[PDB]
Amino acid sequence: AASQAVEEMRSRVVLGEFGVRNVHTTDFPGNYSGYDDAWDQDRFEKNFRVDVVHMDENSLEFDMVGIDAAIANAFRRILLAEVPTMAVEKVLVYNNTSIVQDEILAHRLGLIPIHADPRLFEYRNQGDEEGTEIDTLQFRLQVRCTRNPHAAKDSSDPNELYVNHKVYTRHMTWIPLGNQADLFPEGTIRPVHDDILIAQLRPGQEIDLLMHCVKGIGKDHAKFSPVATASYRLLPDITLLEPVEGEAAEELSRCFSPGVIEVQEVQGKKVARVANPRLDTFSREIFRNEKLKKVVRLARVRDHYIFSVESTGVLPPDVLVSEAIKVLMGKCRRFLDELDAVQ
Amino acid sequence: QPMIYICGECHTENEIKSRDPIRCRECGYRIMYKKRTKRLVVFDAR
Amino acid sequence: MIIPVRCFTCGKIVGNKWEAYLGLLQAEYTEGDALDALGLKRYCCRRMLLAHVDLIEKLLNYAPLE
Amino acid sequence: KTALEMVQAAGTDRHCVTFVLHEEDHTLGNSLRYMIMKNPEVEFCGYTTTHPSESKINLRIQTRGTLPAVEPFQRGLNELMNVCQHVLDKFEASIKDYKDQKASRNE
Amino acid sequence: FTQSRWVVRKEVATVTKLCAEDVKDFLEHMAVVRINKGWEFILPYDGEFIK
Ligand SMILES: [Zn+2]
Ligand SMILES: [Zn+2]
Repeated sequence: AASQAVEEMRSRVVLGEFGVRNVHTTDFPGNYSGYDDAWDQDRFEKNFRVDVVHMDENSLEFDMVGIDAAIANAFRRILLAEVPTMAVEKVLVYNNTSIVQDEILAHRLGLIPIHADPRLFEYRNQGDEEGTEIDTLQFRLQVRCTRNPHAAKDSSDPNELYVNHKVYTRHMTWIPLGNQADLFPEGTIRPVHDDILIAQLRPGQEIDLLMHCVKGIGKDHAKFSPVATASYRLLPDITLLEPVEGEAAEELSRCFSPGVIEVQEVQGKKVARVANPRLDTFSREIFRNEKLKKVVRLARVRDHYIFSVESTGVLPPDVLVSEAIKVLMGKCRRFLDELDAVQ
Repeated sequence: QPMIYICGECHTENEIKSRDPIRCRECGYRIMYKKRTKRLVVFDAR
Repeated sequence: MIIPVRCFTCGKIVGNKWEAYLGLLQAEYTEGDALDALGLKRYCCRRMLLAHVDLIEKLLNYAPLE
Repeated sequence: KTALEMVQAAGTDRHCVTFVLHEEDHTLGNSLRYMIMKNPEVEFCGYTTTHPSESKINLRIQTRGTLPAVEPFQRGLNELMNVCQHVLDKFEASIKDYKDQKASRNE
Repeated sequence: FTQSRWVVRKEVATVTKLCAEDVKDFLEHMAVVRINKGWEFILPYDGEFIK
């Protein structure tokens, strides 16, 4: 019949052996004769829901049900390249005497994430390289390598011959500017990670420099992005057309990831059941097995997105997602105000 | 006041300030390197 | 020369993993078990440590010192 | 200084006009296109980035009857704003509830 | 190696204070690696009393 064919065509993305099918979106007025697709606000608000499935520090996974790709992808792009953070931008160096070149060293220092809150600082105006307390931060790095006076005669372990032969990111000292010393309590402004190796020295060599930190967005330079990686994927839903019994049940369970399929005893014989389809990676290995190609159907739900945001440590991920949502409101508000002004 | 060149072998500061032929004051080496500059230089961390 | 701070492809921080990786290798682990212990899942990140050459150790032996 | 320009068609009475949006890309372009296409008074709607070395998009609207194309544009922007506001509310509420359960489970 | 059949100590460097590479070289001549079980003497025991 046409009814179920059209329903599957308009609500499921079908994974075939050689290519995906029904990739596009077709819920617009006039495309299907029997239905109506004009925007209905109440119908959207009735069906939308969000499920938080897991969360801990520097991680977050949650679901959006009822939203469409044209919007979820906007949130993803905003997360990648429009949420602002703080990154070193200028390096004032005097007496660099290491092996690392100045340009390479400055580039390396650029990529170290900082633990300031970017919502309390303004964009630095063009020029005015000096900056001020409202739109900049300052750090100072200064380490000199010397021979250890108490070294034994082994003269073989670098960790004992020399002292401060390795420059870590914990040697950077925050230099308060203006009244920042009062607003930010001790310990809040610091590099996030504290383990990152910056360079490596030998006795007699010295590094001594100052660096200025300003505000930016990831669209400009990839060092400003607050997200390790943000992505999403559609919820899988596997369905098997006919019951599978016996060793074929084990075969089916083996053609998938460990968790999704489960085998159980009902009367003394093994019955297969699709238990937890969230966990499939779609290796599409069932199409190797000739007999089972005809008894399963692979598809994905179109209006169910599984997000996975993992932050880099500047802010907790939920705050990042909130800011990402607010940016789009900002854009459309900007254009509305512009349009009213021109009219 | 006189300028300092670092010896290429023992790294002992030497002052020449003359047409005196190049040779280290302690060892016999014959190669010298200028010291680093004192002015500061600004880089962009990009 | 020296370990890069961030994975090229996805931007994850891998600069702080070198010493731990060498320590775990020193414990008679294998590369697979060490890389899984450090928590590097995406194969765009495992190559960042599995294929690194540490030239700074050899270069510094030619560097001037007292 | 202005970030928006409207350039009308060759000889059409304001029901075929291109909107040039400055300093934008697919992030707003695709979402706005999606929202506008839902309006049953729109015959044709699509956008295109002019050049990779430029920051612009050329959104085009052609309305079925005679109503000027500005009204669909404004409507689509308003509906998108409401959608994002509702999504923010729901997301914040769900996060807070899950955190409360975490603080009330296993103790 | 005389005291025990096989030496589990990865960290001989901690006792004798050389770099790890020297320790691995020293182990290489007379020992072989066993996974998660340290180093073992390369070749087995013999009936030394036969002579
Ligand atoms: Zn000399
Ligand atoms: Zn990566």
